[PDB]
Amino acid sequence: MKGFEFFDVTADAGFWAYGHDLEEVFENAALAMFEVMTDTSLVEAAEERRVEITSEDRVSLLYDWLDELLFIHDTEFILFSKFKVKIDEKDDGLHLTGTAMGEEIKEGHERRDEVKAVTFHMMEILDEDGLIKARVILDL
Repeated sequence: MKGFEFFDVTADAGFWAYGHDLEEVFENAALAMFEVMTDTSLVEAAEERRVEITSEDRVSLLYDWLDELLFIHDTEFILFSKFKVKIDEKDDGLHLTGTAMGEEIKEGHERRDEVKAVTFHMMEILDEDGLIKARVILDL
């Protein structure tokens, strides 16, 4: 039911996300960081944002999906964020569309884990029994 599992790394920390339709794993990846970076369990959704991505290797979509979250995070460091993803196979490549809601940072934001950056932590998507799983490790 969780669909997410994290391992204990020294310096970095990577979480495992599960899918359901490919798009499921990608958006689930963002929750891994947020769930530990803060406590969204309190904020509903005051704002909404959409992101677009172009991939051509599936596995890379994850590497570029979360990395995209890294930049926007500071562009709007918010306590809570919903994850929705859209994957469309282009005339040959791949496209990723994700939505985020709940933007409103407070003076005393709830911080849990501390990540200095995301360095090719794993960003690998493994499929088991037809299910997709993603791996994202974060820098100390």
